[PDB]
Amino acid sequence: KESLKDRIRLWKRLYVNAFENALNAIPNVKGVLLAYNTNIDAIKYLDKDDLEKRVTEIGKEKVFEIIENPPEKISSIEELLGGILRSIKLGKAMEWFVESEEVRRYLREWGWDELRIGGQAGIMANLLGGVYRIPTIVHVPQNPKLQAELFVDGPIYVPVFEGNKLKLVHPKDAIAEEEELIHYIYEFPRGFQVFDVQAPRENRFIANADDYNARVYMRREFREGFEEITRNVELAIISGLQVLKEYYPDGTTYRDVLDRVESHLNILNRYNVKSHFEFAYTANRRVREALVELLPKFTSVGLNEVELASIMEIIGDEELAKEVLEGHIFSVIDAMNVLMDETGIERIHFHTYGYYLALTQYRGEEVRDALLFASLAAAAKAMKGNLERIEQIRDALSVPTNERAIVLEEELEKEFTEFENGLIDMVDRQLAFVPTKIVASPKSTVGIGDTISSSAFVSEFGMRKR
Ligand SMILES: Nc1ncnc2c1ncn2[C@@H]1O[C@H](COP(=O)(O)O)[C@@H](O)[C@H]1O
Ligand SMILES: OC[C@H]1O[C@H](O)[C@H](O)[C@@H](O)[C@@H]1O
Repeated sequence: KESLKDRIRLWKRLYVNAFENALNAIPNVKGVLLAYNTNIDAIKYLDKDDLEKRVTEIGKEKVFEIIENPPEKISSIEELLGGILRSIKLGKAMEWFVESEEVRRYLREWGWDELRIGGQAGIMANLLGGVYRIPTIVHVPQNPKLQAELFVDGPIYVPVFEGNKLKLVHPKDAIAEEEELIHYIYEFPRGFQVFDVQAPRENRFIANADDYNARVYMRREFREGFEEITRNVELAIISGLQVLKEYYPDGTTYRDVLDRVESHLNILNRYNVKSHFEFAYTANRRVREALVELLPKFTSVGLNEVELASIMEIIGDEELAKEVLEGHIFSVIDAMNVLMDETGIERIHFHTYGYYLALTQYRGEEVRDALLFASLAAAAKAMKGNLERIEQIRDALSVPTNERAIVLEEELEKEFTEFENGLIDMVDRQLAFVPTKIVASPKSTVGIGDTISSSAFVSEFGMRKR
């Protein structure tokens, strides 16, 4: 007989092993490409007193109206503060684009407490190159001194044309007189309260003041030299495409970018580079559909509940979509299988609060251990806010494993086989499952997702190398 306390012990043991497995496998990974979104994250830790004053100055009325009538993008200070309060009320990760110049000035005056690398590729770069020491090539749309220096020391590189020769240099050695792409990040803890609104869960509002990543502008090197860049890596992780709109007022379309991305995938595939897509929520239906059609060209995809559900919705499975959005684990599993049926993709990594899943056409415990590694990395990132040394991830071993997910696994054993803890066989697929490590009082919430997907993908690959 295997009880709950025994199960708690068993996961502690598998967590410890996995961390060791990952450590030994990571040095095998010979290069990762990361694209396309890199920016600056300007982090403010909200203050009740300060926030209230600001709302009050601009007009509390208008601000409170905006909480109920949320715009699509920020065009005034009211809509900014409305967006922030809304984010607090709903305890929700939100991000709105800042079109207004006057607001950008307001954002910069209001300032920040901490400056960190930003964007999905950027955050992943610091982690993979700086913490894991995997040689990393990263797309950086604009590289002024302030941008470049947020990169930690290590094998992090940007491609640069010198003659016909393409060189790989550290970002601090490719500084140009270009734009600061600032994302303003407003973190709040569980129970944060402003006026009569209290936060149910810890989250952040992001006021996105970044005109380049908005349209996915690519550097010369990536447009003209993608092939030479590709010869340098074994892995690629692609993100940032969720921003794309079907139409722009300037007559351009999403197709301009996706045709380009598809060429990249064709090149990646010609070199047998394994690629992972972060399929962030894509508001534009037509674009979401186009992204789904690209999925067969990727090796792997990462997603959460609303992402999985939004995908189910466009292939015409609304019953399943609603159930995924309701958090029903067996519905999540069916959605992953449907997605794999639709696309033939090798790997789907799903993450939510308390547990991860990975569905794969291939087999092995490496899939599970990578989920476990990533779970620790996520926990460590939440504790420390920003990661710097792989040994800091060892600290996450003492964060308790989510007890609800441990119990949930009993349900998985009854429904599916389970040949090993957290490991399920299907006829031509394997399903890995992991109870995660939820940090009660996190230092920051930005970048946790990035840490999850990239950590599982790269450590899995490393561990699977024969
Ligand atoms: N306090 C926390 N501790 C550990 N993991 C977290 C915490 N908050 C969020 N996460 C993880 O980070 C993910 C956020 O990913 P996403 O919502 O896809 O950007 C969640 O799905 C969780 O798995
Ligand atoms: O993953 C966190 C990142 O997600 C999004 O790209 C945000 O716009 C960016 O500010 C943040 O750096």
